[PDB]
Amino acid sequence: KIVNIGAVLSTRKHEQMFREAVNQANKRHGSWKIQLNATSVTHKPNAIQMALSVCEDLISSQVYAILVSHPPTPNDHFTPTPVSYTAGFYRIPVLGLTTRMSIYSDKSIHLSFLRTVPPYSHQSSVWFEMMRVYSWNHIILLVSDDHEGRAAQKRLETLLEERESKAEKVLQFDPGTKNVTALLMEAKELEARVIILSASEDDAATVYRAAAMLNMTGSGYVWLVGEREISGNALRYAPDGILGLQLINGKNESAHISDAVGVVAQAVHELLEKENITDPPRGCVGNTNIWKTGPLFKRVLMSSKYADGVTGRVEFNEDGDRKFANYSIMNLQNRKLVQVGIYNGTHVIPNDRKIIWPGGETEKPRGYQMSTRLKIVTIHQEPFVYV
Amino acid sequence: SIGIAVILVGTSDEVAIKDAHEKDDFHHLSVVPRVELVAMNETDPKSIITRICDLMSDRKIQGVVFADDTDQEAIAQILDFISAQTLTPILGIHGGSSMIMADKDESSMFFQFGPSIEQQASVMLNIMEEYDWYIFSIVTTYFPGYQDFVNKIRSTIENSFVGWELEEVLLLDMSLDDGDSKIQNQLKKLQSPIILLYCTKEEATYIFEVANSVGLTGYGYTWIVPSLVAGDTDTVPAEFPTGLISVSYDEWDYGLPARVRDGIAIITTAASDMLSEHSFIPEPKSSCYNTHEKRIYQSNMLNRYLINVTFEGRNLSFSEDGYQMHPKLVIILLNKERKWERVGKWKDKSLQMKYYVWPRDDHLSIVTLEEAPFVIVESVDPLSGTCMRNTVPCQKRIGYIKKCCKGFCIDILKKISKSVKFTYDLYLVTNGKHGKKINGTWNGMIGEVVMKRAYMAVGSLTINEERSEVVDFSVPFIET
Amino acid sequence: IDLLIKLARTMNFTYEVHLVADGKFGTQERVNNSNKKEWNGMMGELLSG
Ligand SMILES: *[C@@H]1O[C@H](CO)[C@@H](O)[C@H](O)[C@H]1NC(C)=O
Repeated sequence: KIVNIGAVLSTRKHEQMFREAVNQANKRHGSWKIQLNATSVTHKPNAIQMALSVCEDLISSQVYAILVSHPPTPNDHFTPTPVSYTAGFYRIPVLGLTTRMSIYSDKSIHLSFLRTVPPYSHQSSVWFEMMRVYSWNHIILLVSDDHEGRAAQKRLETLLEERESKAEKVLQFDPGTKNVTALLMEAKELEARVIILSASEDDAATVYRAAAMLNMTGSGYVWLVGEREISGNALRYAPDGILGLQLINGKNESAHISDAVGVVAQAVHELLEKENITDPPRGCVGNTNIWKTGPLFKRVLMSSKYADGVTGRVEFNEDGDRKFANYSIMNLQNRKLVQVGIYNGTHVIPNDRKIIWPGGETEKPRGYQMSTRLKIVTIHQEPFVYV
Repeated sequence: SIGIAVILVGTSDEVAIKDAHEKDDFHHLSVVPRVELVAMNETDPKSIITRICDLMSDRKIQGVVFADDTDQEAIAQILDFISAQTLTPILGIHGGSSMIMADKDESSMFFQFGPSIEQQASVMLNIMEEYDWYIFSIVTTYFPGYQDFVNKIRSTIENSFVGWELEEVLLLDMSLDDGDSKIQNQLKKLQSPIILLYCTKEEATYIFEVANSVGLTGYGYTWIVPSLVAGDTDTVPAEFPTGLISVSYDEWDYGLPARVRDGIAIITTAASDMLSEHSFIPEPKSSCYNTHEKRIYQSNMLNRYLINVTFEGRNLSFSEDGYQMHPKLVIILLNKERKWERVGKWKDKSLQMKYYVWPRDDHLSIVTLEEAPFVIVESVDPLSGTCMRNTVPCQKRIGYIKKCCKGFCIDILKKISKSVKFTYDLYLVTNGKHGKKINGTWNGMIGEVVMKRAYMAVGSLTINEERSEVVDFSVPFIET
Repeated sequence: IDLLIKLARTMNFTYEVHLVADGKFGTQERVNNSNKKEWNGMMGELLSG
C-alpha cells in the first residue's frame, strides 16, 4: 500500500535524489502489503510558521519514520524540536540525521526519536583512552556552561573513575563572558600539562585569544579540542599544534539516507508477522487519542544491525545512538590540516606523519610537572615544636 | 492589557469559574485582568495551536490557566513548545500538565503545581525516621529520568548523625526483552524488612506479577512507591498486596475550583509590581504570526521577577526547573481491599502521623517497670529525634510520650529475640508496681498478663507460689 | 622541626612554615545544618589545598 513517508528536509536537491533512494530500497525489500512512498516538504529555517508547518502535511500522510536535515545557518538547534514534540505524543518514531546536540539523547523527553549520528558529547568516550596510551596521568578540564558541556563533563568523570583518577581540577566557564583571563591564569598554578576544551564557536575564539599573551602557545603544552573548535569561526586565533578530533562522512547528508532507509525498510519485514498492525488514524485534527501500538514499533528497530551502505556497520541501540563511531585524529600545523591518526571504533590507529606540538618540539612533553616548593603545617606542642 | 484565558478539557463545571473569574479583588494595583472562560475538546495538537492562535491575538493577552481532567502525560510536552516560541506565561493546575518534567528552554515561562522526584525522596525519609526503620532496600526500574531521586539518597546518608543501614541498591530492568524471568532471579536476594520500589502505573501490574510470585509481601514487608504509581485513589491496579503505603499529591482538600483560584490571582499580580517601580507594562508582540520578529521584545527580566509569590498566607516561589517547593503531601495506605486512606499531613516540613506504632503472633506486648540496676528510663534526645543506638524504643501510656528504656535486663531480651524470632512494643505499667492481690484482682505487670493484655512481662520479678499459680515463670537466671 | 631540615637536604625541598588557623588537630563533623559532615582544623586545612 502507498505509505507516504518522508521528512522536512532542507537542500531541495538532496531530497530530490532521495526520491530515488527509496526506489533502491523498493527493490531490496520483499514485502508486498506495503509500498512506501516519499512525500517530503521544504524546510522552514524560521519559527514563524512552525505553529502550522509540522504535522499539517506529515501526520495527515500517515508517516512512520521521519528524517531530518540542517538549515544553512550553522548555529541552529531549533530544527528538530517541533517535529519531535508531535511525534512524542503520538509515539511514532522519528529519525535524526543532522542532529548533533546532546539534548536529544537523554530520552526523558522525546520518547520516540532515533539518531543516526552520535551527539557531540559522545566524543568524550574516545577521548578517555586518548591520553592514556601516551601516559599523561594529569589533565585540566574546562568546559563552557552548556548542557552538551554538562554532559561531557558528567560522562568523562563517570568514565575516568575506573582509573581511580580524581580528574585533578575542574573549571567552569559561563558563555557570554569575555574578560576571563583572571579565571584562566588560575590553571597555571597546577602541575598538569594537558589542556582540553569543548566549547562553542564564540567561546573557542576568545579562549584562544587569551592563550596568546599568556604564552600558552609556548613549548611544554598539549591541547585537545573537539571537532567544533577546529572548524568554523575559531581558526582566526587558533594556536598551533592542536590535536583536535574530526568527524568523517558525518556531513555527507547525500549518503545519510543510504544507511537511513535500509534499517527502516527492512524493519517492517520482521513486523509483518504479528498482530495489531494498524496504521495510526488519518490527519492531525480528527485523531485525539494515541493508538495502542506505540513504542512497540521501535522494539524491532535496535534489533536491526545491517552492515551495508556508504558507511555501513550501523548498530543503533541502547540510547538510540550509533555504536562504534568513526573519527579521524587531526593535527593542525602552520595553518594547515594534516591527518595523523584514525579511530576505527575500538583502538587508536595513528599515521606515519610526524605529530607536532606547539613550539616546534618533536618530543611529547609529559602531562605532569613537579613543584620544589612546599608549604608545611605545624601546631604548637611543648616537647616537639616550641613557639 | 492582561488577559487570563482558561482552558478546560473534559467533564467539569466551568460555570462557577466565571464567578471565580469575577473574584480578583486586586483593585490596589493595575491588574486589569480580562479573564476568559474557554472550554472545548481540543486534545489534538492542531486544534490547540489554532485555537490559541485566534485567542492570544485578540488583545495583549499574557496569561493562560490550564485545567484538565485527563491523565494524558503527553499534553504538557506540547505546551512547552508554545511557551518557548511565545512569551506568555502559562500555568496548569490539573490534568495533562501537572506532572514532572526534566528541563526546558530559558524562554519557557511555564510552571505547575506538583513536586518532582527529588522532592519525593526527602518526603518518605522523614516519616520513616519516626518509626526508626534503619534497614531498607532501594529498588527501581529503568525509566527516562530514573536517576535523580536515587542520587539524593546518597547525599543525605553520608552527612547524617544517625547511622543508616543501606541494604544495597537494586537496578533491575523491567522493559528489557527476555528479562521478565530475571525479575524473579533478582527477587531472591532481599532480606531488609523495608524495601523502596519505583515503577510505573501501567507496568505496576506487570512488575507485581513477579513480585507476588516470590510472595515476600504478606505481612512482614512494606512497599514504598511514589505518587505517580498510584495516580488516583479510585483508580487501583487491584494487584497491589494489602498493606501498601505511599505518598500522594493532595486532591481531596484541593478542589478544581479551589486550585483554579490560586493560579488566576498569582498570574495577574505577578507583573503588578513591575508597573510599580519601572513604570512599564511588558507587552511583547501579541501576534500569532511572525513569531520570529517578536524575539526583540525579551521578557527574561520579567521571568526572574516571578520568584517572589505570596498569597493567602503561603508563599509559592518557583525555581528554574518549574517546581513549587511547597507541596501538600498526603500519605495513602492500602486497606484490606483496594482503597487508599489518608495517613498523615505535611505543613512546612512538618509531619504528623495519626497512630503511634505500626499495627499488625510474632509481635508480643511487653510490660516493664523502671528499677535502678536492671531497667532505667529517660526522656528522648531532642537533637536527633531518637534516643541513641543500643537504646531500645519505649512507649509510655499518657495519650503517649516517646520515652526510652535502657539497662541490663532489657539487654537479655535482645539476645533471645534473635534466638527465637519475635517482635515487641515495650510499654510501662500504669496502675501499681510489681503487682498486689486486692479484692481478688492483680495489678502491675502481673496484672496485665492475668487480664490478657501483655502476654509477656519482664524486669525484676520474684518467683513465689501465689504468682506461680497464675502465670508460668521460666527458669531463673539471677539469685535473690 | 629538626627532622624537617634533615629531609629537606636529602631530596631537594624548599619549605615555608605556617601554623594552623584555629588550634584543633582535626575531626569530621557537621556544622549549622546537621548535614555538612566535614573536617576541621589542621586536618581540614590539608584537604583544602
Ligand atoms: C638539588 O638540585 C641541585 C641543582 O638544582 C643539584 O645539586 C641536585 O640536582 C640536587 N641536590 C642533591 C640531590 O643533593
